[PDB]
Amino acid sequence: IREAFRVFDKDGNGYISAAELRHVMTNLGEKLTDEEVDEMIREADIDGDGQVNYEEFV
Amino acid sequence: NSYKMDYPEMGLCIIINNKDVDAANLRETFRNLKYEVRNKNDLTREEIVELMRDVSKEDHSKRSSFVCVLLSHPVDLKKITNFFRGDRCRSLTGKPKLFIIQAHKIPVEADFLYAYSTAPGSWFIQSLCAMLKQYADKLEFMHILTRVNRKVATEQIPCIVSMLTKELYFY
Amino acid sequence: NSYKMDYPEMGLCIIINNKNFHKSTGMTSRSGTDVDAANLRETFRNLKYEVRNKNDLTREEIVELMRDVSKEDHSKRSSFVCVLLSHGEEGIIFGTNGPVDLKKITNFFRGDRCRSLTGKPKLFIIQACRGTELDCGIACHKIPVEADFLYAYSTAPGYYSWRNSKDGSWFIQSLCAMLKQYADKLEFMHILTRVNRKVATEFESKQIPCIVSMLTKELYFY
Amino acid sequence: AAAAGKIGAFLRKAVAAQSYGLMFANGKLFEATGDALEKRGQYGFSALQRLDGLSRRNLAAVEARLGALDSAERGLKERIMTGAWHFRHQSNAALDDGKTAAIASNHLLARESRSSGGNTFAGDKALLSNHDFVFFGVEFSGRGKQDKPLNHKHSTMDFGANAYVVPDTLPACRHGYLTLTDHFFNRVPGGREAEHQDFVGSFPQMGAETGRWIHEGKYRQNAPIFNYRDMKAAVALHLIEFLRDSKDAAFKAYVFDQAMQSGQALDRVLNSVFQAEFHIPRLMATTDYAKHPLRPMLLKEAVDSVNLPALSGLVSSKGDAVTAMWHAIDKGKDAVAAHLLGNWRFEAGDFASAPPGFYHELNYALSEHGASVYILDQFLSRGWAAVNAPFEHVNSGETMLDNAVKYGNREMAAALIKHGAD
Ligand SMILES: NC(=O)c1cccnc1
Repeated sequence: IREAFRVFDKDGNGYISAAELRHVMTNLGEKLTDEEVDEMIREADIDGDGQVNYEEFV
Repeated sequence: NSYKMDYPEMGLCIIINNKDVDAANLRETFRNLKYEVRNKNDLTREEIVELMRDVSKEDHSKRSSFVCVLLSHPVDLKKITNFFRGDRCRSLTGKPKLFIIQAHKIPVEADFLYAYSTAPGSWFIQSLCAMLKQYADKLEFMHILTRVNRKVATEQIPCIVSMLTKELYFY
Repeated sequence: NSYKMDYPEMGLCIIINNKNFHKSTGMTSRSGTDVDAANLRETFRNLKYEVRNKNDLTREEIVELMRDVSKEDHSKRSSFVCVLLSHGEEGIIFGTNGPVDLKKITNFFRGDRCRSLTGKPKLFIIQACRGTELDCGIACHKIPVEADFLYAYSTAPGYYSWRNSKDGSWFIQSLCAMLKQYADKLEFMHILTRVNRKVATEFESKQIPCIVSMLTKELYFY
Repeated sequence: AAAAGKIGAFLRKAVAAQSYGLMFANGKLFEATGDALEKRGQYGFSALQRLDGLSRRNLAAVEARLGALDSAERGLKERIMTGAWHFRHQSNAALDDGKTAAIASNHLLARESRSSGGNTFAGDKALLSNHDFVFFGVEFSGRGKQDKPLNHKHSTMDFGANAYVVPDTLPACRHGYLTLTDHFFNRVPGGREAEHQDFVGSFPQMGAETGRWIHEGKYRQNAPIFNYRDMKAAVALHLIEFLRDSKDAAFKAYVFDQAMQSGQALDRVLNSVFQAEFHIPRLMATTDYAKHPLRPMLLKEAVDSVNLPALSGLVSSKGDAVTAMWHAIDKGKDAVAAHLLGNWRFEAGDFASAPPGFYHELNYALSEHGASVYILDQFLSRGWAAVNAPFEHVNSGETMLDNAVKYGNREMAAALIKHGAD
């Protein structure tokens, strides 16, 4: 319900939160495929930047 | 190729008149073809429906085909004919159902044939009876009926609507 | 009697194929119709006819084309054939932009309005269809009349189909097969009865072609 | 760390929510039934709980209407609810990409990232709008990925010549929904139409009923859909309710004789009673899969699916190079045309007559409805076509500009009046 907020330990608060760093982090550890990561980041936030930990899917 | 007309009974014929000599001629020529005619004079504008309903629910297992002459001058033709689309008349499935009419919208069924004419006995009926008397053991029903068309045109013109899937010979 | 089909040239053939309707009407694409048009072209070209293929004509173009052919000189020709492949309703055919009545099409070919075509066969073949695209969850013919007109309707696209691209329509290809096989020893009415026997009976899991005939003689293509 | 294992799942669910939001907000069966949603552009997680509720109700509507599964039906249920499932794609395009598969939906493959291929039709985006899903066919054999799958056609049709088999344990399958038949074609193929006639013919009574029986006949088009959790029990329950209605010797002699060998004896029971479908939401990207060449691929399929390596393998002379060029003239494949022009040296007389199988002359083919402006421009610039030559066999007396104006193609009309007075 709110643990997804605390998941974002890379606290880029009130900004793009280093979307490139998120791209790097996603495809290591769990071995995500690049064509999946691109869709992930595209649907993360449209129009460039400013997800600011929205988590407004709930 | 052709239909089958070697059943124990050739079929049933219903000649409905609405008010004469043409009806008598039709009775004679169809009894000549080993039919079973049931001539009915002027009926009520609704009486025909239950007349067809009574003959719709029968046992035509030994009957080759069905003929319903409608020699008249109003009830919708949709409900008169719809009793016979196989599902209702399980006995009459895969066998010809002829509807000769003299007095356009058309219902589309599996093995139905129609033959209309115009009010101005009658030249259409006289030509039909003469052609059936002359050619009944040689020509198909289509050729006989187009000869009727030629005769009527030489002396309007009848129109033929056919859904039959096989040829028809009265022998 | 027969229709005396031994003139120098054997009639004239017109094929009208409508496949890409105007977006205003909101109609489907009618896939796999060029195969039907080519099949009909070859079938009637083998019968010594003069085929004219016309594809995607508007409502006002079909009438102009028909009026242009009714004013020709068919004195050396035996008959006249016209084929229509499009959408439609119980008694009307569709152009690319708007429906056009069928009665007005054949008035140019009346006995008195066309002196060159009298006592001669005039064949009209209609393949009309209408999809049940009611996206929420899913019976007559106004027929003209004259002495030497024959109509062959088929208002059915089939009871069902799979995702395979259609190879035409069972009606048209069956008609072409019977014309190729039997149309040198059988009359046209018998050929049409065999087409009725094939279609909607061997295609059982629904409509069936209706053959409206006013011909006063018998038609032998040879 | 571990937060990377949760953000990935969160983003996967968020992405999967949009292919369900599109289907539920758009489409019209879901407001003709009571399942529709409000259009939002960026749907939330409310597009997944709706699917969960729909699957729960669909499972209940059979589980609570059946009996009690006295002593034998539970074994059949357990052989199915504990089996191994693999999904088969069979496309004609190039997807292996060396060591990672990537299969995309229509709504993504045509999302301004233009490509070629597809087998969708009209209405699919109107009734359902499921054009944003990746479709698969289920296989209940249980044998591994490195095998030969024993099915080729889904309903009656071969979708391709390369089967891409994946196991049902992928993290991507967790948000895919099942349907016991084709979603748009609710019918089940006939017993005579069903594949492996050598099996059904052994039981001439079994195949007499599995030919027309649609599902959810309350609308003749509505179909029941089950999520990942409820997909395994639903197929077993529907199989049992079908069996307790069929009157055959299979019911006692074979369906309880397949227990020890759940290979062909189950993959031919379940793929004959039903024809299952799996729909993965947006993209199937993974490193564990299997590519099996079922049959060789034709020129038409390689051209239509712009399989450039396969096309170059198939084309070995010029007699088929011109055939491939005609195939690309149709269907408007610009990449195929460029590839063929970069390798072969064509002549103006090569396109002077339509090869067999093609119904139109050069100018009509170049100017028709779904024509390509790149190919037309190249032909006009290389002198392989005459801009002012009129048609002779179809619409005689008309020119290519007549097609350009007639079909309302401004780009093609402008290209046509650049190379000739017209
Ligand atoms: N994409 C496909 O080939 C496919 C497989 C099974 C069902 N529908 C589509």
